[PDB]
Amino acid sequence: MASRILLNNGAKMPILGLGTWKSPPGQVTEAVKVAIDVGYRHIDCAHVYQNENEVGVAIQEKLREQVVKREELFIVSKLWCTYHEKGLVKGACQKTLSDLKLDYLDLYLIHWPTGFKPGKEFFPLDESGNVVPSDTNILDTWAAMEELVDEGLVKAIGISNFNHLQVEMILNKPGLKYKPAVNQIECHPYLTQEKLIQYCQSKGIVVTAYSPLGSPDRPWAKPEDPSLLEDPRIKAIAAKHNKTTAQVLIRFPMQRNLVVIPKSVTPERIAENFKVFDFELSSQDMTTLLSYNRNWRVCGGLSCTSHKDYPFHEEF
Ligand SMILES: NC(=O)c1ccc[n+]([C@@H]2O[C@H](COP(=O)([O-])OP(=O)(O)OC[C@H]3O[C@@H](n4cnc5c(N)ncnc54)[C@H](OP(=O)(O)O)[C@@H]3O)[C@@H](O)[C@H]2O)c1
Ligand SMILES: O=C(O)COc1cc(F)ccc1C(=O)NCc1cccc(C(=O)O)c1
Repeated sequence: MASRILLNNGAKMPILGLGTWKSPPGQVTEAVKVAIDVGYRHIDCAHVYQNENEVGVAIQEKLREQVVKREELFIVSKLWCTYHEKGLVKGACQKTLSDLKLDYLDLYLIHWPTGFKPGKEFFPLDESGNVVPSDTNILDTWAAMEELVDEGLVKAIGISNFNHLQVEMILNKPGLKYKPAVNQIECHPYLTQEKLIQYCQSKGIVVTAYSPLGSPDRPWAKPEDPSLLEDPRIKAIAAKHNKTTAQVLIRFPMQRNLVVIPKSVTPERIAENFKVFDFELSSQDMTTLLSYNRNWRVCGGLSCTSHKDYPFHEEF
């Protein structure tokens, strides 16, 4: 299978990337160095993850060592919710660029459709515990993202955790200058996303699947939650193909024309997770994996359910 997918800005994006949410700052530099050494060319980042400086150390070393050229890397970051105001977007992007040791991003995403009050706190709260929203809507934030393209800071812009009506709002924006290149959403066999994926693909928007392994290290995991990596039905498909369960979970979105961004800081797993271009799931395997959908979300945003732009009230 081909290693890159063509975006609607004319650039090619590697279909496998390394995730970095929860990667400890003291381990992520080595993780990214290992990833680049074993073939990864796409790193998924975000300011809210609090480790972009350390990710950047790895990128810069591998560029200095000439393991890769900058044009061969595809670096993604995301605008956090407290920076949706038009006057804050450029500085937020520039802080990410500074931290990552880059003079452009390949892709910059609106991390969530919900804007929050600016300030030091990433989740500003009222005295009763509700997140304090911003009054800047998604269309004005989108225009600010378009400016970043026109200033050379980013090669592509996109969105993340946008439902289909929110994607449609961007596509129908008066005076839209650049369509979103990507919508990055949670997707795995327990949250298969058929409706939202087909909508985005039908509009030429590439979908990136996050938490493809079910995020076993998510900080809010409960024992009662379903576990993809331990699901005997998925293990059986992996055994049949002589691959690991993680390798099946990574190959699955690839065969749906998605980009996928598994996270690891474990060198052996970083290498394992990349060895997914040497086998094929059958159509029956794919339909079987799709059948496991239960609309289960790692990232449910349960604390933002009253925000006017909360994405997960709508069916898709
Ligand atoms: N846009 C958004 O709102 C958003 C939200 C969530 C995630 N994301 C992005 O998507 C990335 C991936 O999602 P995620 O971090 O939630 O979780 P994930 O990639 O589904 O799972 C990561 C977990 O799986 C473990 N793991 C990795 N490879 C493994 C393997 N081969 N065998 C067994 N365990 C393995 C990792 O352990 P070790 O690290 O200890 O090896 C870690 O605990 C994030 O890091 C972030 O970049 C974006
Ligand atoms: O967001 C990610 O990439 C991974 O999760 C996180 C990572 C962090 F470093 C810090 C917080 C989160 C988090 O709570 N996300 C969920 C979230 C965030 C903002 C709004 C909504 C909403 O439902 O509107 C939902």
